[PDB]
Amino acid sequence: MGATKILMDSTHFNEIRSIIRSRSVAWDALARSEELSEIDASTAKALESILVKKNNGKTLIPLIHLLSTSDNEDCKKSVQNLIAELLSSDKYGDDTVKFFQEDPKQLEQLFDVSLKGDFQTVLISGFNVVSLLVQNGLHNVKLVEKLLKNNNLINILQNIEQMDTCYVCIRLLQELAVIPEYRDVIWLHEKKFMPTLFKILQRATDSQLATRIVATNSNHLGIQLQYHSLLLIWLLTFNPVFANELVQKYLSDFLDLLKLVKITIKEKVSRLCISIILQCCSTRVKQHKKVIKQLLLLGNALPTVQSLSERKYSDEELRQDISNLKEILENEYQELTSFDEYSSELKSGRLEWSPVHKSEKFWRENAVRLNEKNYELLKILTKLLEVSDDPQVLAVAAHDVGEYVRHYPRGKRVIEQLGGKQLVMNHMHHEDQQVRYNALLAVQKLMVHNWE
Repeated sequence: MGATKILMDSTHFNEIRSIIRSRSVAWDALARSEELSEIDASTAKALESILVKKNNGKTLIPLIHLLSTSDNEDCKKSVQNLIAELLSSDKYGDDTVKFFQEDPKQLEQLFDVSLKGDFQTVLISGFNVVSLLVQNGLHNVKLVEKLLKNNNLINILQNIEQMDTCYVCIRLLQELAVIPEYRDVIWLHEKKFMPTLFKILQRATDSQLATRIVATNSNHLGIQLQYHSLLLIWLLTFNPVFANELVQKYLSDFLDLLKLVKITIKEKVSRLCISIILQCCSTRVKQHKKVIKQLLLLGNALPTVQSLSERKYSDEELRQDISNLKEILENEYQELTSFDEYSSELKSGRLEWSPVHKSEKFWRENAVRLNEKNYELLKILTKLLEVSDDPQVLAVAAHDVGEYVRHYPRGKRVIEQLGGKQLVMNHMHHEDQQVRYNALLAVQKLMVHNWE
């Protein structure tokens, strides 16, 4: 119905909250320096009393007075805790936000130091800021426009050796960027802190169950951090422009993103780990059919990506899309027009292993059409073969010679236009293992074919 209650999870984000709630300083004298009021003096000190359960609102007027009075450092976050807890009281409700949201000015005087100053300052500050910003009876957009640019807040999102700060910075963001209004705009402002995520995940390169320094690690924080990070990163992207850009921005950084589940996974990772690449290939945006090529070329996990599929998982919500992934991922590579692409790259003069060609059963299916073509540009590939420096080109020369294994001997005589056996022999003396493995196959082809 009204304002919700969020983030009852953490300890770091929850430790100072208890640090302040559990105790309370007597404000009876705190109106002596006039930090508090003198006429409306029965409420500021009345905190722990009004916290109790007994028999909207009944004090909406005076509070603004001391709100305005609040123009100094320390008590800011104790009162922030007070506001947070009291607004987390259903009996006293939160409908007074519909009165605040006329033109909230309580925020501004709390802002130009919030997101800045000491750590715990911003930590305590952010909660009500966001939890009311989410309320939309009035433009919160300019409010977040102020809240975005800062100096220390960037540090609060930069502390990566210590993970306490960015944690909340981004959990509250997750609860924040749900609505497109703020989603898009804030994305228009943070296009440099992705490295945040990058470390938040790249750490797993070396890991062990009973190691590292964490107490009560991931009951609610340890990898709840990763949960946040990933869920936000994908969540926000649903504007087609977003992923459309980011993909070209950081292809490689999200290339190994596939590795996210290559070895290790836990409960909640499943649905998400690749559910973004889902969006990275969806049929609703530009380059939705253009880049994943290289993803596959450098990945090759595709067989093991399938191998991820069969091992049944408890949840229905993930079998459909995981299947969708492979099916679409097969209906283009097997459809990767072979001689079209082959002759294209050949006439290009620049080449990579291009392992499509070696995967050749469907390519030999019409190799007779290559005999038609008679591959005289392969006579040119001979010229390419005398002198070589690219390992890919050099080795694929042998591979290209060798595919005759599934091809009729009617190619044997056109080969007989070739046949100086010392050529591929001297090449055999080129023993570089990386090529030598299939150089064995090459030099071997002639004689077993004689068997063939």
